[PDB]
Amino acid sequence: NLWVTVYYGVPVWKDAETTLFCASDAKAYETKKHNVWATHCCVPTDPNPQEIHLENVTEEFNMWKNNMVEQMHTDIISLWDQSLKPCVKLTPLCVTLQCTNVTNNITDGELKNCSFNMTTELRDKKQKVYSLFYRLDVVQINNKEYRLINCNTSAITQACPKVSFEPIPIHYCAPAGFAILKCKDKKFNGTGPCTNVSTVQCTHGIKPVVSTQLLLNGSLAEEEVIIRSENITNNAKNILVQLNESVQINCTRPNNNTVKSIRIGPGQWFYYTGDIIGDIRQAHCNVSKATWNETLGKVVKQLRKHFGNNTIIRFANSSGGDLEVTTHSFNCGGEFFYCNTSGLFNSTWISSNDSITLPCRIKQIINMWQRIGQAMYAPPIQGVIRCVSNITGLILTRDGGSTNSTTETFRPGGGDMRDNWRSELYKYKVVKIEPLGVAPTRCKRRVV
Amino acid sequence: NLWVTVYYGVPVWKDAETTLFCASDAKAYETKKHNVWATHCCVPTDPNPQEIHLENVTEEFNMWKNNMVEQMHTDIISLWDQSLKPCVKLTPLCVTLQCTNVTNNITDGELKNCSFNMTTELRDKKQKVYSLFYRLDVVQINNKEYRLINCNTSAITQACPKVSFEPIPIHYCAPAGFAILKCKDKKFNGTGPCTNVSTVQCTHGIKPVVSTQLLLNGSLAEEEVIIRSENITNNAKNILVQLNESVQINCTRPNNNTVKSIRIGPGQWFYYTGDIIGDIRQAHCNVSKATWNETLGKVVKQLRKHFGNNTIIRFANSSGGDLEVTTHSFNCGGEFFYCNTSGLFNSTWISSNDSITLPCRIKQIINMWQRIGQAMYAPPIQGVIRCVSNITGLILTRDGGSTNSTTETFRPGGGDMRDNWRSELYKYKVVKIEPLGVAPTRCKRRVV
Amino acid sequence: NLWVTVYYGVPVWKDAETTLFCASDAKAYETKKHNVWATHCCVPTDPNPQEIHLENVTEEFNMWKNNMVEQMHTDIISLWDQSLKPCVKLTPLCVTLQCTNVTNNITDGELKNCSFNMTTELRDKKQKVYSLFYRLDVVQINNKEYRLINCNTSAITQACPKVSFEPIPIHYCAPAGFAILKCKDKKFNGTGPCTNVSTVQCTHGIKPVVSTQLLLNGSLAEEEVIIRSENITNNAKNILVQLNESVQINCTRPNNNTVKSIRIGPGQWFYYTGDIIGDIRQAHCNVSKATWNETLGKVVKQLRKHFGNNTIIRFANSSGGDLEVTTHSFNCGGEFFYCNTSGLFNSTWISSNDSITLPCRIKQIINMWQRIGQAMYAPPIQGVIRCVSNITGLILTRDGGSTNSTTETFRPGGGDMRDNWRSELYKYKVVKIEPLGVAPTRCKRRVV
Amino acid sequence: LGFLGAAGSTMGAASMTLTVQARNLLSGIVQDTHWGIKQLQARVLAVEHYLRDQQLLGIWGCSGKLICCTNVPWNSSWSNRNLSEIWDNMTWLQWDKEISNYTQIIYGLLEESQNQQEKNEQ
Amino acid sequence: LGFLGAAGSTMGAASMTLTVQARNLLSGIVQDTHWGIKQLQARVLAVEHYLRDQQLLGIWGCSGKLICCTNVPWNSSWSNRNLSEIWDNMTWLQWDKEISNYTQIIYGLLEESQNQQEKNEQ
Amino acid sequence: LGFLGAAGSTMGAASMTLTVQARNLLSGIVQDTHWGIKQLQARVLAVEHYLRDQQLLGIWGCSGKLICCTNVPWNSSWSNRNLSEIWDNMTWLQWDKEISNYTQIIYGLLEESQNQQEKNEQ
Ligand SMILES: *[C@@H]1O[C@H](CO)[C@@H](O[C@@H]2O[C@H](CO)[C@@H](O[C@@H]3O[C@H](CO[C@H]4O[C@H](CO)[C@@H](O)[C@H](O)[C@@H]4O)[C@@H](O)[C@H](O[C@H]4O[C@H](CO)[C@@H](O)[C@H](O)[C@@H]4O)[C@@H]3O)[C@H](O)[C@H]2NC(C)=O)[C@H](O)[C@H]1NC(C)=O
Ligand SMILES: *[C@@H]1O[C@H](CO)[C@@H](O[C@@H]2O[C@H](CO)[C@@H](O[C@@H]3O[C@H](CO[C@H]4O[C@H](CO)[C@@H](O)[C@H](O)[C@@H]4O)[C@@H](O)[C@H](O[C@H]4O[C@H](CO)[C@@H](O)[C@H](O)[C@@H]4O)[C@@H]3O)[C@H](O)[C@H]2NC(C)=O)[C@H](O)[C@H]1NC(C)=O
Ligand SMILES: *[C@@H]1O[C@H](CO)[C@@H](O[C@@H]2O[C@H](CO)[C@@H](O[C@@H]3O[C@H](CO[C@H]4O[C@H](CO)[C@@H](O)[C@H](O)[C@@H]4O)[C@@H](O)[C@H](O[C@H]4O[C@H](CO)[C@@H](O)[C@H](O)[C@@H]4O)[C@@H]3O)[C@H](O)[C@H]2NC(C)=O)[C@H](O)[C@H]1NC(C)=O
Ligand SMILES: *[C@@H]1O[C@H](CO)[C@@H](O[C@@H]2O[C@H](CO)[C@@H](O)[C@H](O)[C@H]2NC(C)=O)[C@H](O)[C@H]1NC(C)=O
Ligand SMILES: *[C@@H]1O[C@H](CO)[C@@H](O[C@@H]2O[C@H](CO)[C@@H](O)[C@H](O)[C@H]2NC(C)=O)[C@H](O)[C@H]1NC(C)=O
Ligand SMILES: *[C@@H]1O[C@H](CO)[C@@H](O[C@@H]2O[C@H](CO)[C@@H](O)[C@H](O)[C@H]2NC(C)=O)[C@H](O)[C@H]1NC(C)=O
Ligand SMILES: *[C@@H]1O[C@H](CO)[C@@H](O)[C@H](O)[C@H]1NC(C)=O
Ligand SMILES: *[C@@H]1O[C@H](CO)[C@@H](O)[C@H](O)[C@H]1NC(C)=O
Ligand SMILES: *[C@@H]1O[C@H](CO)[C@@H](O)[C@H](O)[C@H]1NC(C)=O
Ligand SMILES: *[C@@H]1O[C@H](CO)[C@@H](O)[C@H](O)[C@H]1NC(C)=O
Ligand SMILES: *[C@@H]1O[C@H](CO)[C@@H](O)[C@H](O)[C@H]1NC(C)=O
Repeated sequence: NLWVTVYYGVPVWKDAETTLFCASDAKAYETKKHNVWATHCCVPTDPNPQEIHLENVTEEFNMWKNNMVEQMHTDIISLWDQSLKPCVKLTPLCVTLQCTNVTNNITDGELKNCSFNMTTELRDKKQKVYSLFYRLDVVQINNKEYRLINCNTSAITQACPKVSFEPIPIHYCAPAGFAILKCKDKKFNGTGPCTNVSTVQCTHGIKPVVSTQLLLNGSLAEEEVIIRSENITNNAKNILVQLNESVQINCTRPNNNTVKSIRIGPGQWFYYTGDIIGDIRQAHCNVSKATWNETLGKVVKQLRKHFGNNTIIRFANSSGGDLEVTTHSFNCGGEFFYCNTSGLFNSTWISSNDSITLPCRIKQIINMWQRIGQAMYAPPIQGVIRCVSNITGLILTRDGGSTNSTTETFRPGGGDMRDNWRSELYKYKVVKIEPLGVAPTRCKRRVV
Repeated sequence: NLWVTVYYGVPVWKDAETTLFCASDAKAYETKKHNVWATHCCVPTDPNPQEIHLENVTEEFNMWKNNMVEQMHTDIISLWDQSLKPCVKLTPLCVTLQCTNVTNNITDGELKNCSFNMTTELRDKKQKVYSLFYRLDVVQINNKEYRLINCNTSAITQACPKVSFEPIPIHYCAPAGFAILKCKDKKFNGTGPCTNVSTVQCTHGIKPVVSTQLLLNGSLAEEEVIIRSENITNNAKNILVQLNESVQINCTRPNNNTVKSIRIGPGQWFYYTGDIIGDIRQAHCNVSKATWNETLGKVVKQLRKHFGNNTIIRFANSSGGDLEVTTHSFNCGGEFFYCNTSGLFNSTWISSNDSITLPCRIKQIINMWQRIGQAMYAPPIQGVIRCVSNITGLILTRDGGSTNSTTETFRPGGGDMRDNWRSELYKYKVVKIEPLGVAPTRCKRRVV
Repeated sequence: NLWVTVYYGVPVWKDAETTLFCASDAKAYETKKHNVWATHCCVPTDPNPQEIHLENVTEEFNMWKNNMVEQMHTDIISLWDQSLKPCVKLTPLCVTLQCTNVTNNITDGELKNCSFNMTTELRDKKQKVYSLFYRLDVVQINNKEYRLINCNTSAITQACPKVSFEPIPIHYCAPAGFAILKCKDKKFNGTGPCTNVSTVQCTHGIKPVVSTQLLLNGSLAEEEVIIRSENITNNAKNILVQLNESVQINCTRPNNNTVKSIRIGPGQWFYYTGDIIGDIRQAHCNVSKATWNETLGKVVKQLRKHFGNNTIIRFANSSGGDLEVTTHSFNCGGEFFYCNTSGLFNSTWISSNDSITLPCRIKQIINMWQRIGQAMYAPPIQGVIRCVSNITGLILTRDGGSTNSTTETFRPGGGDMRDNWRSELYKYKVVKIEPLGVAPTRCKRRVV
Repeated sequence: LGFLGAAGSTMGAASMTLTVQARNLLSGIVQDTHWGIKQLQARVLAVEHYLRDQQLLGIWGCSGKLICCTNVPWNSSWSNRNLSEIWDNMTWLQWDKEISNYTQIIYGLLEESQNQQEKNEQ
Repeated sequence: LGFLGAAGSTMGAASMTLTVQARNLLSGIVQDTHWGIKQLQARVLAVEHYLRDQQLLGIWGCSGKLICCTNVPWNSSWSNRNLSEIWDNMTWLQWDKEISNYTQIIYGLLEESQNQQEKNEQ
Repeated sequence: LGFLGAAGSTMGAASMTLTVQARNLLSGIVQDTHWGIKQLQARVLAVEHYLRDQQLLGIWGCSGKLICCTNVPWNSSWSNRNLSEIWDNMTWLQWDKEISNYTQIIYGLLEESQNQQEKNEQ
């Protein structure tokens, strides 16, 4: 007595993977800021991004299988490489160097004073160039003989000095036929059902900040510190900790540099460090002590909800590996800092700022995203650099190998950039709209 | 008593911007002429381009806001750069040169006899190359020391000698969903209504001639000389003058050259000027005097319609700037001429040919479209070059700063290539077809 | 009394040209084999490629006008060039060489022992490199002076040593809207009607084997040897002979090489021949004599069906030209062999294996597809190479110039790679589906 | 009269050639290096426009017709012009300008009316 | 209620907004360097999905309707749920899951029924 | 019989599978480096062909049917073959060849007849 009735425009959906649009929200002018995040992502945002609450809709989310993470990862790497494509190559720098130690009021053999025969715009002429290098970029060959560290492995290019990499918020938007579901559950831990779901065509803006060990300038958790992981008991997985408060970090590169430049080919401008005005000081970052102490105490209180309130939680520094992994790596003013975070993790919890200072190292030859291949040369920045960042979260790992002593050890591990995007994208899922479907009705087609 | 009736296929349109197709009209064989204007633009034309007159249709045009100008500009630059992409680079020429003056029957230190150590196909061997250069391409470094002028700024590449840049007429065609409206009003001045409008799918063919100050080989006005500008009273705007007659210009490069070539790498053929057979003569262009005199007298008669018939109009030469702006620049037989047009503008109008000769300079290193960047090296052409061009128009500017003395001054200014395309494209506008619409009718849908 | 009735979804088609999809059939892992035929062609095949027999359908085929041949040709060349695009350039090898003869137990001045000043990762350092070359890759300049043969013509690049070019079967599949018709007539000679036709969405897999004169590893004819040509009587056309049996050929490069490598730039690894362990032996290929003799006897029996059974058929070797044409060229283990096939064609037919050995030459600098342009450098392979191939067919040409003596001469000519793809693709044709059409019916539309 | 031949005709007469324009919307059927990407984008865009208009005719119940009547009454606020001037003196170009601020109103009314009709048909 | 505003509504009520979703399938109408190729691919794909669904409605005889009845009877093996629960308590999201293994069955039946009807109409 | 299974069948019998071919025209739904641009072009082209044919069915008044009758009479100049041979002995492949010079004539007649019908329906 019932027949099939076909309905079109039915509000249902299925999990799907697709390509999202990149929108800038007009925070920068492509032609005035020359910001790589403004160019390419030139699509404007919706000035009135009306969100639609879905009443009585329950949906499941999984941040660890969320395809948006891969999409962000691929697009960032591509943007970066495209941005450096037209810049001056520095392969003429793979020459031997004659180097000595800096003749200044220095306390820590961090800086090398090197000279070399560099090319000029004419093939018949060479020029003597004198510059300072940080020791991490320069290695020995055998008034001593040195070469740049990248020369036995890959080509090195100069970042264009006119191009900014400063992140701006980026909004991702669904292509027509797709929609983005946002989970508003304040306690959402990255997986399972969420009963507070709304639909948007675009995500909020996320700044593509690269920061390895500590999550900087991200969003904050509301109400409580939230600890999320793929598997609580798997010591091979990272733990992403989102704070509900922020910690300010003051990072400085105090040496006042004079930046010099030469032509090394036909319009091929090369920038170098010149020399240092004043005395020599070590780069470093400052965190208020009380703030840091409370921050971890809160993290411990929450970790205990997974391991037991009768447990002991200790923090320790990096276990070992390359600086890109063991130190806190971030971009501050165009400069690349590698800070010694061991000063932050020397504490155990059991049942007038006095800021902690982390010494930092500086590198000019940068291998992005743990790739073996071309290196980027970061030109020096004229003057002195200072910035203040917000720690909004941490990446922790456990050693494992536990004998159930309850004395578990956590370290500032991880280092895989996908996790620093996952930490924001966890709120969103993308689905495909499936408008066609059927249901029984007490209706039959007129018979013909 | 009236209801909405929906009609589809309604013959209406709106102003729009889109991308046009490039059609060749088969004037050249891609594989026999190796003409850059034949390749890429390989779409054939309509052998029967039926035009449709629109009876009783009034439409407005604006040549100064016509998007087709930008489309032509972008496509020409791209074609040019793609065409040179696979050609031999001449960066090995940025070497010092030893130069003297030409040892010939020369009256005007125009030519430099230079020698240098050039590369060969093997890295272990160098060769001595002797060639002549025009002084405009060669500058001093400090038997005197010289370098090529581009070497402190940008890479230089050789135009492939096998590739022709000779313009052929190009037709632009609308993509489906769009149409081109052509204005036939004989007095159309570039803006406002036109009552004689027809629709075509393609424009007529326009030759993409590059000519700066004088408009060459374009179309002629009918009936009267037409003077068009964005703003008559704005001295910051150019005045485009379209003649209703033509002036023939005979341009010659009389020196008989022997062209030589060497390998400077693995199949990397380089061409150079060799030497000159016979005596040395200055490049120049000839215009009949009476013709030129009448040509400007007609222009003055028409300029007075905007400034007053009681005014005084004087012509003067270029105000200053680079040769690419101050001289008349054009491509004649592959060679690049920079002619001194001051000989054409030394006259004031108030209430047996005796041809005027304009001396010309020759350059081999060419910076197209006022860009700072890569330069094109124009290889020399074996023998002697002569061509005859049609002046079909002029670009004039006013000095302004007038005190209403009525003695207004006009100069052969401008130099922005977009204007030399605007001068032909002014007849066409592109619109989008909007086939769907409604109107009241005394008809109601059968009620169900 | 009849009216037009319109039918949609009508099973008819027309000859058409389109683009086909490349499917791998998962015979290799892109990431484990690094096979160029697995990457790019990553589309999976249909695990159940149901074929549809067309009952009572007669269709005409023409292998000589079959667009699939051109499609395969273009795609193979492109794949090859894309595959070599990221590899190390060897232009620093265009240096002079000092060479002597190999100091070993060699009987045939095939190998040259050369030394040269090669680049290093630093611009200030050079290194002495010693390597052996086959004489075909090295030419004289004037302890004797030599250069690589390609240096006066084009750039040379190194094939990436990690990349395999070993062919795997490739299936071509129609895009939606198109279908492929397969002819099953056992006697199909390449042209005219076929009454046994089925429709498939994909062709069977064809291995893209490059083999010039002899067709290797292809399919076999059933029942009889089939001789196909565009024109039997045109001596300017090739004759493709498909065997209904196979001949095994054992090809070896017996010299045991030690392969060495150096950096010649920043990660720019270069491979060279090092030296030879043991004595020196000539590369060669073995074919059983009886098998070869029967193979040609069968070919003759069939050739006589076109020329007369009272004729005399003789086989002769190549008429002349470059090794790429006159010898049998193939890829065996990554190595490039040029074998002297004259040993196979020294016989006339009229009304304990004792294998025939063909001496072979080896080349490292390879010009693919008779193009003038970049050469590929085939790195040497560590150890000793042996492979066994299946001759599945031959390319023969006639001398022509006949005086009707009946003593016709056939040679292993041709050499155009398109023919070695045509030899497999002849079974397939692609057509466009034309679903819309009309027919008379005794039906009129309800009148309104 | 050919494509847009009726552009200057009055609305009544112009309706006689509606098939002329309809057939020129998919004419693109006859018509890497960026030259290729630009042409491909143009083709995709033409398809999208065709479908957007066809979808609206679908939504309004006129998918199969060049001319269709609906159940939505005409508002004098859109136009109070004499019906005879609209069909005999006015052209479609003029008309589109005359009621240009109402297209989105009329379309919304058409969407609602058709949806109500289908609700009732079930 | 806006796009997908009815997603949590029961099936009966949800049908009141079918035009809301239909109009958001071709919204791409408002929306070389590989950034360009990716966007172009997305646009083409959206068109292909639209057409595939529209073709099925065509094949089943419902090309011009948001809601249409057919001649294919409902199987209790698909669902034996009370008709009133289906329209008043159940939502479309739940429903799709409930009968998800039958979509291809129902579609095959619709194709056959419509083809038979047309055969008989001739 | 499967796709084109009816290709050798006579016209009458062949009509029994019209849905088989119709569903294989948009099968592309299941199916920078120039490899990508070539595939994308193929997809766009398939869409354009689909729409061009669908538009004609629209124009002729047969948008929703696999089989439809019109008001245009059959010309003996196109074919004077016995109706029974046309449906029982002849195949569609043969038929297309038989009347191949008239497709554009028939289509023009269909366009005119449908436009006249709509004019009169208003
Ligand atoms: C977390 O977020 C904070 C901010 O919320 C980031 O810190 C900011 O970092 C940027 C870049 O390092 C700093 O901007 C720089 O400021 C320099 C000084 O500007 C002064 O004058 C302007 C005048 O209006 C004031 O607005 C400004 O506050 C200062 O008073 C500029 O000289 C720098 O310009 C450089 O880039 C431009 C780009 O085109 C070039 O043209 C210039 O020549 C030059 O190269 C730049 O503007 C900003 O001040 C910082 N904010 C604060 C509060 O310090 C953190 O870095 C971020 N954390 C992470 C990890 O990213
Ligand atoms: C305004 O328009 C005029 C023409 O209306 C242009 O002047 C023409 O310019 C072209 C190019 O500079 C000239 O063509 C050249 O002619 C040379 C001599 O050809 C003679 O023999 C042929 C045989 O059939 C005759 O047809 C011809 O009239 C002459 O008698 C050729 O040698 C040149 O060939 C070069 O290019 C080809 C391209 O592939 C190469 O293969 C050759 O090796 C060689 O490089 C060329 O054909 C043409 O003659 C000029 N016309 C006149 C009347 O002089 C103006 O230049 C144009 N104005 C502007 C500003 O562009
Ligand atoms: C006609 O078809 C025949 C086969 O039907 C082809 O001959 C084959 O050619 C391939 C390539 O030249 C040969 O494969 C090579 O074998 C070497 C030895 O492998 C031994 O051990 C494996 C272990 O499982 C056995 O399976 C195998 O049979 C042998 O016992 C390998 O070392 C070679 O590897 C190379 O390539 C890989 C690719 O990533 C690299 O990683 C390696 O480092 C190395 O470079 C390779 O596998 C194959 O054995 C041949 N078959 C026979 C029977 O000899 C003909 O060449 C073909 N004709 C033409 C003209 O193409
Ligand atoms: C790095 O080395 C350079 C080279 O010796 C030092 O520059 C020299 O400083 C002396 C000091 O009077 C001058 O007389 C020389 O002329 C300078 N050389 C040049 C090339 O200018 C430089 O000071 C050293 N820098 C540091 C920080 O040690
Ligand atoms: C440009 O300079 C070259 C180099 O000196 C001149 O060529 C020489 O001319 C003399 C004249 O007898 C010869 O003996 C030399 O052998 C020539 N040199 C070479 C390298 O061939 C050349 O004539 C000068 N050209 C001009 C125009 O001044
Ligand atoms: C190719 O030439 C090289 C260079 O002379 C030969 O290598 C030398 O062999 C002698 C033999 O005792 C050694 O003493 C030298 O030290 C070797 N030179 C180097 C650079 O190692 C090489 O043997 C020759 N190879 C052949 C096959 O003739
Ligand atoms: C700098 O001083 C340190 C002190 O131990 C020494 O090891 C190093 O070699 C010196 N480097 C140079 C370049 O003088
Ligand atoms: C340049 O090369 C010379 C070798 O001739 C060397 O002595 C000199 O130190 C080099 N210059 C520099 C600055 O290294
Ligand atoms: C050529 O002669 C002029 C004459 O003034 C002189 O200034 C110039 O330096 C000379 N140039 C060379 C290269 O001899
Ligand atoms: C090798 O020996 C042959 C023998 O004729 C001789 O011609 C050739 O020049 C020799 N080559 C070298 C490089 O010694
Ligand atoms: C390197 O160049 C020198 C010239 O200074 C030459 O004597 C030597 O033989 C070259 N080395 C080799 C291996 O050819």
